Amino acid sequence: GIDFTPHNGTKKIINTVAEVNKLSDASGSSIHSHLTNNALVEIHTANGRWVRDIYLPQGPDLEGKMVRFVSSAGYSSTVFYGDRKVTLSVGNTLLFKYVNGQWFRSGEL
Repeated sequence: GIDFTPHNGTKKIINTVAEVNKLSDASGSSIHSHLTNNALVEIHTANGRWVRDIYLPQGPDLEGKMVRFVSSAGYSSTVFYGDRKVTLSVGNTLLFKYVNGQWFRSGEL
């Protein structure tokens, strides 16, 4: 019964090469930084704008925060979230929310 609605309309879009390139950070540091001032980060991978591995951050200040992925990249990516991982393939959208110290993926159950 998770409510996948952002706290407000502050939304960061990551849709350029330089920003996508930061997403391979094991700590998810750039996503973490963008979530300090935004309720939601939405990442758009595309052809020419892709990385293989993407890590969601952990930490207290992520409470209620959300991350959306939209892939238009032919290459697949792996999104790591806590002890779990999921494949982000071309033409797919993924959505996550952090509740009481854990990421929940929409549609996981």
